Amino acid sequence: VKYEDKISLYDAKGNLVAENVPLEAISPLYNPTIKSMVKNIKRTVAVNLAGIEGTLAAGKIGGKGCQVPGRTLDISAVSNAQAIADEVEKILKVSEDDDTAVKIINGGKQLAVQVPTARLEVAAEYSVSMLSTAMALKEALIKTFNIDMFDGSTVHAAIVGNYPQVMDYAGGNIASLLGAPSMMEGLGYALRNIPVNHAVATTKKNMMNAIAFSSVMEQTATFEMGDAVGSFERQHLLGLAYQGLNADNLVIDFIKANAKGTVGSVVETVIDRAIADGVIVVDKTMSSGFNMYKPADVNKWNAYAAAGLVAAVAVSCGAARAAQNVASVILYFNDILEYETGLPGVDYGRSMGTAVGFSFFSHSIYGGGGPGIFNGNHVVTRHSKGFAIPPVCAAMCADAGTQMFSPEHTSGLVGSVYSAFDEFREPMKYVIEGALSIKDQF
Amino acid sequence: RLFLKALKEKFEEDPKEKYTKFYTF
Amino acid sequence: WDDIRRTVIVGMDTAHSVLEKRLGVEVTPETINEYMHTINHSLPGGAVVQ
Amino acid sequence: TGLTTKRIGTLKIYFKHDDISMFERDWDYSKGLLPENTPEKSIDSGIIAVTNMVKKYKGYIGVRTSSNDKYGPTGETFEGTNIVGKVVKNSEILKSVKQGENIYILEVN
Amino acid sequence: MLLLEVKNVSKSYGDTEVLKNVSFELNEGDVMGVLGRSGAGKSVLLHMLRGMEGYEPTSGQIIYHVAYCPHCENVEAPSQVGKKCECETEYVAKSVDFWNNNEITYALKKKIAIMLQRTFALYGEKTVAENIMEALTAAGYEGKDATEWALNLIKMVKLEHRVAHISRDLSGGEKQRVVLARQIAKNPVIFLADEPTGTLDPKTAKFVHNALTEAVIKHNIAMVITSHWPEVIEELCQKAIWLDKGEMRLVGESKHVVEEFMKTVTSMKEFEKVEVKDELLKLENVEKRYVSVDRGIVKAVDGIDVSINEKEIFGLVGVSGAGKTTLSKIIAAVIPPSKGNYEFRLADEWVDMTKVGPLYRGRAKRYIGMLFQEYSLYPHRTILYNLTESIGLEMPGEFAKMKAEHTLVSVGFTEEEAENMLEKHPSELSVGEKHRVALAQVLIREPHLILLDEPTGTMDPITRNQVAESIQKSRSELDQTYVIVSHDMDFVLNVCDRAALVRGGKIIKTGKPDEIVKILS
Amino acid sequence: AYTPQFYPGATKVAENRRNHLNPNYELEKLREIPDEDVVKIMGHRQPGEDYKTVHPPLEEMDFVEDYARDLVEPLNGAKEGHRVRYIQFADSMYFAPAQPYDRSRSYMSRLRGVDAGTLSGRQVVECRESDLEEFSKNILMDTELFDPATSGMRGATVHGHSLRLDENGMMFDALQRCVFDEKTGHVMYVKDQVGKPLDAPVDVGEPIPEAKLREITTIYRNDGVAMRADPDVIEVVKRIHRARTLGGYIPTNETFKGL
Ligand SMILES: Nc1ncnc2c1ncn2[C@@H]1O[C@H](COP(=O)(O)OP(=O)(O)OP(=O)(O)O)[C@@H](O)[C@H]1O
Ligand SMILES: Nc1ncnc2c1ncn2[C@@H]1O[C@H](COP(=O)(O)OP(=O)(O)OP(=O)(O)O)[C@@H](O)[C@H]1O
Ligand SMILES: C[C@@H](OP(=O)(O)O)[C@H](NC(=O)/C=C\CCCCSSCCS(=O)(=O)O)C(=O)O
Ligand SMILES: [Mg+2]
Ligand SMILES: [Mg+2]
Ligand SMILES: [Zn+2]
Repeated sequence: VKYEDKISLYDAKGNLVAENVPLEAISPLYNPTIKSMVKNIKRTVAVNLAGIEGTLAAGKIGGKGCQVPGRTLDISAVSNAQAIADEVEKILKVSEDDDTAVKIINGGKQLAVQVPTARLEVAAEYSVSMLSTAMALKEALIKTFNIDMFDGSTVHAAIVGNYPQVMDYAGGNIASLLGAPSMMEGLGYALRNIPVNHAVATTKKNMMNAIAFSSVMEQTATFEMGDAVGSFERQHLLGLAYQGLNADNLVIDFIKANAKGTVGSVVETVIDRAIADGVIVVDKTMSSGFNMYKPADVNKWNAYAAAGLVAAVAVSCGAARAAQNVASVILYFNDILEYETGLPGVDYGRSMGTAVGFSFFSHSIYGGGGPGIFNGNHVVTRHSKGFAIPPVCAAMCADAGTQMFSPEHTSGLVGSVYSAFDEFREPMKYVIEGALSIKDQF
Repeated sequence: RLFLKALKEKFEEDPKEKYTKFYTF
Repeated sequence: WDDIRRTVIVGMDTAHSVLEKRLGVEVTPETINEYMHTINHSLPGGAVVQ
Repeated sequence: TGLTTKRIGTLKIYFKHDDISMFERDWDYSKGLLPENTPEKSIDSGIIAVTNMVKKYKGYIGVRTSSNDKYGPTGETFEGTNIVGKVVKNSEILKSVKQGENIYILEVN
Repeated sequence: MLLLEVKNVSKSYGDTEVLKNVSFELNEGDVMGVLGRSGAGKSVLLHMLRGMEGYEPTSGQIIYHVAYCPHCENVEAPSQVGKKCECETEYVAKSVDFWNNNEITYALKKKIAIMLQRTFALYGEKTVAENIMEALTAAGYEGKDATEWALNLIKMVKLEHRVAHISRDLSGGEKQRVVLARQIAKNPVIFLADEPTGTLDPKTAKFVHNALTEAVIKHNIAMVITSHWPEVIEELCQKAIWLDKGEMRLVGESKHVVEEFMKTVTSMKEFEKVEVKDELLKLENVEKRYVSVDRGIVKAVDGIDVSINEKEIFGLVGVSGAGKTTLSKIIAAVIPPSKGNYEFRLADEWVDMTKVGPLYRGRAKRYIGMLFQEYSLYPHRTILYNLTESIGLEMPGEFAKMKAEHTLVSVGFTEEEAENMLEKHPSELSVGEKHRVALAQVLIREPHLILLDEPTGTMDPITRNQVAESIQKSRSELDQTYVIVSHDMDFVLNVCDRAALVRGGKIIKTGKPDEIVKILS
Repeated sequence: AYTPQFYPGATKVAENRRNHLNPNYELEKLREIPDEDVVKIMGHRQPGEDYKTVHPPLEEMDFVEDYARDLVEPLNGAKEGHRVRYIQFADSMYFAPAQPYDRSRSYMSRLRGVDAGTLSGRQVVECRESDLEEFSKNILMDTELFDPATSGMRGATVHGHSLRLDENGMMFDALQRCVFDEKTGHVMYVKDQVGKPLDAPVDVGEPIPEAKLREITTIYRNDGVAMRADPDVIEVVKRIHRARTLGGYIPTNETFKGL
């Protein structure tokens, strides 16, 4: 082993699960659960059969307000939808002991197809899943209903939609959690594409599970971006453990201690816990009092501050029962902590900068959208390396239906598809179990 | 009561008298 | 080429619905005419009452 | 009260009720009446006080012949009352003076 | 079969016995009416049954006997005990003791519906159709069933004239009907209705009663209904209890209990005749139009001509949605009219209203006090603070307590009740003690013109006549003008003298309250 | 436990900032504006009528079982389901008692469930309407945090935080929400916070004397208390900057030895 850090794992109810777990047991490079979730995200595709039927019946090929007269096909995709699924599975099948899961959703109007891993082992990127599924769907639709040779282009436009001209899937009825690699903010930014609403809907509005999902995705992405390499790996591992997986029960403890409290009380409890745990010590006492504080453990202090940030977001948004407070809570939690202790905030000001981004993105006419559509693959929210997004999941879980961008409006299909997987519905519990399965190898 | 009427006449800050800038001309 | 380049079409039905329900502001043809006057003044270079 | 010019000042009775006797105010000198000497414990008897700008009736002076732990000599709470002085020697004339009558004061430091 | 028991329960609030020795039993399907005085404890008992926070029993307990799905998560009625469920496991019978015995509470609490008193449980900005649609999709039915169900429900609650109308812009009884329609569309195991009719006119009250009879009893669901309006209790249930000050005075059949109730009421006072002096208000062509690009024109007021005369109690009777609240708000210079003239006579000049400013509408608005239909207090404050500091009384803080006590007594509270209520929060009062507190808040500033929008609605005949005599005494001894919007006829006969009938934004005719009554019937 | 300091410094400005940040420090009240008057100036609802709702009460709506979400006690406005409203203030750079970032920090340290936003010439806090009115009357308007001359409750057009004061010592207002009554020496709000006129002007007290403003202000000025006179704040700011730089360079205990 190279890290002597030990953590105790707690579940979402605040009960102890295991003690003295090595810090690398939850690492994305070691945890089997994180590997499985990454693979499933890469190979899972959602198909909207009802959307295909509606687009073909009305000739609605082409995007926003586009419609081609005369290119209308009257097929019953939702009526068949077992035949189509069987044909798609047969086409995508590679071997006999092969995954190739195609499953019917909502009684025929949607398909949840899992492309086999054999087609992804010889692919340099994840885009093979959507392209293979689109090709198999086109072949299945052309063969099941005897489409004429001169309407295959119409079928393609209904399935994929403007792809050769527009290098994306805009007006199509096939979707995946990851966007096109050519449409990333930076290199390695593929995994920071799942919005907050998708994480909340997948976990069925469970605060701790949504936080765990967002944190796991963000920190795995930081490992992918080369950020968590060498001296930064420890800080990102500690951030994941303490902000997402509720290590040492810090988030639950702070929330319990500040049930009737404010952001300032959360800051006070965080500083008290850091002092009691030996994380921070007194640097010097100035002439006007104000004993300065310096971190005896820089990475552990950052992790404690991140856990306190999540707890403060939970406290404020549970007091208001609204998800519009996230930006201010993060910004002024960091501000109050910095000018209270003389210590740096979460992510050394990057969390505060991303909170300013959230503020101007969701609180004005030059604002756009709400906190539910936040993701790390945006120019506004990319600045914090997986420390500002997971609290937004808690904020949106605490919202009492006062948001236009509610999870029900924007992530119903995503929740219906990805809620079937146990590792996605309860990321916290299964990540904890996977970490427990590799405890002794360190 | 007599006391209530006494308070009414003694402590009535009539807006027109106090704020003639607004309620008058 | 200039006429095609400088054309953007924006639908105003979600904006009207958000104004009516969420924002609690009535939307009438007179209000639409007022908005059209405002946008016609402001689109080229204008700054309203400033 | 006019003690800035003469040696004897005049206080006019404005309102009276049992133990309380409130004096008239001057709505020309009651401008910078910031809370200055606010009571900390129960006000003792024979204490002259002026209500500061916190309350609606700023500048009214009053005195009561008894003691209470809640209200000042002018019917306002302690945060709205600043103690200016006390009556030292002569008493039992505040209970036998009608409304509108003038009582005369002499500073004894 | 047997649905829920209620053992010897005594709810206390710091040695203040709100309820004591309340015991009753209900089975799968039956209506029971809870009859009592104002402040007897009906709302406390209903929230007790619903399981709201802070209503936990201190002495007794209540038991819920229902079916249950030990994996698929659904409770249901105890009739479905022994029925192969849609999921796997079937319906185990569970005797769920409330406030104990968890792991069933969340699912059971989903299957109980409550009609809150004077509080509307609707989304406000989501129209009328979408509210019912959300209620259906919350639990049960499906996107055909839901659709037809919603249409037939809006038929029952008779809101087809407001389908896409934003439910926030609705009006009182309309919101109550929306709430009722939402509350049906959840297939409950029990329906707790706290004044389900509310302050609704007799026609719409009958309509709601028919909706209730068709909906709940046909599906064999138990109802606990409180009205303290005897007729509604008698016409809806078969068994009823009568509790006074938290003590069960009579338990038996509904007919005998209600008969016992009307013996302990006192007759109305019929105050002496008082002449009026001069015309005070004048409204010529007042009209209020709510124009929208998505729902058409809603002509709330359609050219109403009114004239009031100093010391007079003016009445505004009509059907729900006629435009009474809009007219009252126009009188109080709160809502400007789209068209017409409105003049107020201060002493001898007529200030042209509908023009903002202290030189104008603000002149008369100082002497205008209105008690809104959907009133509110400051729940963060005490009753004394609400009377004195929240509105700004013209007196020192020491003499404000006695003025507040005097106003509370004049409202119809006894000296002991007024003294005990001063250091209390509005959340600790009852709907009908809060209404009188709001009336006292309006009265304590002593305005010239007073508008009372439905002073009654949650008050006993005794409390209602107390309010009536308070208004009459104030008018006689303080020459206060009154404009009353109400639905209780006898109140209008005995209090008002020149009531008017409002029908779809029209004044029809004006005359004596008896003349208006015989015009109505 | 941990006894919290709140701000470095020994000058009067630092002490005032500490007082604003301290939740246990009782702000001195300097006026009495009735709750209905505050509601009228706020301009969102008519006083005496019930609060509009955005969703049913939390008891009526059904939520999934969430142990962590249920640990936090909600606000009363949330419990009933009230619309979220705002109150906005503009603070003059000439010795206003409260300043934008100071206001935001004090709000997030003292109030529950608030959304605070800071601009150079603006500061807004959003909360549920009932609780918002409660703490607007109790803390924001009646205490030393508000001066009717140098500060003003105003939405819509905000401008004058950096301009000089007028002949009465009042901050510049392009809409003239509040005017100075020379007969009584009091400031009266003739319009609500967005700009529509009020039927009856509301007395918000008289301007705080400039001598008291020098003592209760939270801004650093060359004419008043300068930051050069408070080297402790500058040292803490520089320490925060250096800690941020070292953490962004290489976040290890060895690189923080040069702190
Ligand atoms: N939280 C509380 N604390 C103390 N007393 C309370 C509380 N809630 C209600 N009460 C008291 O309990 C009594 C019954 O109140 P409740 O709301 O049940 O009345 P009710 O029978 O429904 O009458 P109403 O017709 O006035 O609505 C009243 O005296 C009320 O003041
Ligand atoms: N802001 C608004 N926008 C649009 N329509 C409205 C608005 N307020 C009220 N209405 C509608 O105008 C009509 C008149 O409402 P009003 O409150 O005057 O009725 P009412 O006779 O007092 O009703 P109730 O007896 O039910 O209290 C109703 O149909 C109501 O839905
Ligand atoms: C990414 C985008 O932010 P958005 O995604 O929130 O629109 C980003 N900034 C914007 O918000 C958009 C435009 C710039 C507007 C800033 C004007 S500064 S002057 C107004 C100050 S105030 O309105 O906040 O009071 C940009 O496009 O440059
Ligand atoms: Mg009740
Ligand atoms: Mg009405
Ligand atoms: Zn089942």
